[PDB]
Amino acid sequence: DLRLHLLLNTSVTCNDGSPAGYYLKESRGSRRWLLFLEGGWYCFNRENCDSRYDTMRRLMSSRDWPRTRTGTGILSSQPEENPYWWNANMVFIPYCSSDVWSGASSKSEKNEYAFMGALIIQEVVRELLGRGLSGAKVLLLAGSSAGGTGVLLNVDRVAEQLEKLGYPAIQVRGLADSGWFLDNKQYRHTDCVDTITCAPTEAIRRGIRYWNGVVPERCRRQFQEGEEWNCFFGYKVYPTLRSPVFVVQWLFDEAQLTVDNVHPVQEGLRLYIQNLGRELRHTLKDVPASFAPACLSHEIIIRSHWTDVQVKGTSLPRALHCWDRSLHPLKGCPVHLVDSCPWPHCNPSCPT
Ligand SMILES: c1cc2c(cc1CNC[C@H]1CCCO1)OCO2
Ligand SMILES: c1cc2c(cc1CNC[C@H]1CCCO1)OCO2
Ligand SMILES: *[C@@H]1O[C@H](CO)[C@@H](O)[C@H](O)[C@H]1NC(C)=O
Repeated sequence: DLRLHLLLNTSVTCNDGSPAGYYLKESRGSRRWLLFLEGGWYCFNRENCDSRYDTMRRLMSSRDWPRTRTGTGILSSQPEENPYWWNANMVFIPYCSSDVWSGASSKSEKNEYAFMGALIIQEVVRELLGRGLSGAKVLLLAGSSAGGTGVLLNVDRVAEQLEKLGYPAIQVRGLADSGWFLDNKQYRHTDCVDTITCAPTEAIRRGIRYWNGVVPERCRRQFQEGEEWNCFFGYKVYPTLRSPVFVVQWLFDEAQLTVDNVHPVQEGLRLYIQNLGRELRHTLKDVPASFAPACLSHEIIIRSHWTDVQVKGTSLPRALHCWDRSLHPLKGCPVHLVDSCPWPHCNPSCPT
């Protein structure tokens, strides 16, 4: 069980002004720290945030959070469930900012909601340094779905923060799960007039203005004012990052298919699905630490059965261990694992 701590800095809040927080399980014999970012879509204007507050309120408020959470998958402390990092210090950061972890804006006379995702991460890191993170050797910032995109937006800022605070020896790394999306041609098209018809490029462009969203500085300098939405797409922001980042992405991600307006498959949709797999594989060709199986799924690293899927005979926990060794090619210990077969579930280890 990981135990809830609400932030001591009361100015760093969830959407409705309640304090943000983190769940922690310490491992006093370890200098490894895992900080995991929760996912769960986003909201980008007053009307769709109001709807989210009625039926997805745990993603906008700490008012109803439980005192404890059980660690699962990569957050499990049992080697049977977590062969990779079972002895690490474990941190789960709830997603209560609805901003893909990018926002830096308080609730005020002109803002009904606070969007503070980028500042929540910074304050969690700060308060953990007084609870043992000062003695760390490695801090892995991990996350799933919107939290995986959050890793890409924030990992270099965590590295800069620790350097400026006087801890240049802590090695900061990223693990982005199911947060590597394509701004591709959709299978059917709708102009952006409301929540469900607005493609991610248009929704994120509006969201950044609504959230006062923040992107990594080198990527911001490339795309410049008005074009910061480009940095929410992994294949565009990843080449600007300095920290080591491992990319986990299903080739036929269900959330990608949803935003592509895809749900007996005839030729047009067969060609569309096969081309998506090819394009995703192409964007990962020069990513040296990656795990990309040919399955229709979404998220993996905090699932209890995350040990089951394999690419070319190698599991995800093994690939992460091989990554650790490479950051001290390795015989029998690969770090780049991308399926080549062209249809969902052509890999027999795909989750059922
Ligand atoms: C009031 C103002 C709001 C809001 C929601 C509220 C309702 N009260 C929420 C409090 C009770 C428990 C912790 O926060 O959403 C944005 O502005
Ligand atoms: C998240 C973050 C993104 C993104 C796309 C997503 C996916 N969320 C939208 C889906 C969730 C469930 C139904 O619509 O584009 C780049 O940043
Ligand atoms: C609390 O957080 C805000 C927002 O980042 C920051 O400006 C302020 O300095 C923080 N206060 C303390 C005491 O850390």
